[PDB]
Amino acid sequence: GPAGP
Amino acid sequence: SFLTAEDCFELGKVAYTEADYYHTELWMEQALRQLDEGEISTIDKVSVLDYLSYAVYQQGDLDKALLLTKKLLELDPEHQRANGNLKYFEYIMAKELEHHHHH
Ligand SMILES: [Mg+2]
Repeated sequence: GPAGP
Repeated sequence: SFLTAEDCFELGKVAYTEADYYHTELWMEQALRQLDEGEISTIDKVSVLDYLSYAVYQQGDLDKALLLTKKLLELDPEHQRANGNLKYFEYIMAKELEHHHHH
């Protein structure tokens, strides 16, 4: 899971 | 016409909030290009890269998302989400390499 803003 | 880097960033954020990752990448890349050519602006490259990396990941372009994450970390080594993203991408890459070395 890559997190974004 | 002429949009400022901040204009592009704001448009990028509208696209991002609509889950339009195609237009997020276009606007954010334009903002980054204008910053890289030395436009004076209150937006920072790190926030632009944060949205851009996420948008590119959504598009399935993992190599580009990794590159953008590394670029972000060069500018802000302590960024929490980018550090998390990097460890994820490195895990995936380590898995792929492990696979190649057994086959
Ligand atoms: Mg793309």
